[PDB]
Amino acid sequence: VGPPFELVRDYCPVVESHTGRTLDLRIIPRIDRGFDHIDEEWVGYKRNYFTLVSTFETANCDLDTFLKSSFDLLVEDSSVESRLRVQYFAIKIKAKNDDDDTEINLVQHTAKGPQFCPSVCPLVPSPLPKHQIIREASNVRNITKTKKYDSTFYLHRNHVNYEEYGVDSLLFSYPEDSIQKVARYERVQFASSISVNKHFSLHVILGAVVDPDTFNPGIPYDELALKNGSKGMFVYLQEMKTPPLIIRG
Repeated sequence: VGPPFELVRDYCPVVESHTGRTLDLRIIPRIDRGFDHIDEEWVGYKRNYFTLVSTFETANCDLDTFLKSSFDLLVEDSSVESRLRVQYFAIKIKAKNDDDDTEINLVQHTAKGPQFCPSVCPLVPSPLPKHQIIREASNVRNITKTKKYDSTFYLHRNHVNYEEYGVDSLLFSYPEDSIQKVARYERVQFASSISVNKHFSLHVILGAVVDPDTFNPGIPYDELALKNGSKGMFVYLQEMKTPPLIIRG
């Protein structure tokens, strides 16, 4: 189903703040629409949308554990081993011009009115729904208000007994109550380039959002807007990509 992904790099190690154990992190991507497999190669078309869905899993940790515990980012520059408290995990989407080896812009639509840059999606570990389910959901509005899909795509913090958690539980750090279990980017396309068959590449990045008002370290990270409207950090953790995609007219 769609172009395959491969691991690019594992960046910053994440450790359960209490035990010091590394958290096993695994990005589970999948393009559910947009490319054709033409003789040992994947083909896309500039004037065609594509769907990229993804989730991540924690090999050595179940959901409940993930929500009750705390996690730190091991920041070991040269000598001192500091620690950045993770506020929440999230996935970001990106494209790349494989010929130039530089980054390309991605854009999304809805019908085709307003155009916007894809967003950073907060997530919670989870199995990636099969291609069918994804497609179905692509036609279900207000998934949250649906017994059928809700549980599969979201987690409602406001539905859990707060008494069974701790003041520093990861759960209370997430942006909002409605937390996605699967990032869903549909009607996505490569941004209109300046008047140039190119070779593009799609990437999925897993990051830890840290709020600097709790301690900058020199490590791979993107500037992010915190709900509290201030400078936040999206620190890479893992990254996967697709083989060079052939896009034509």
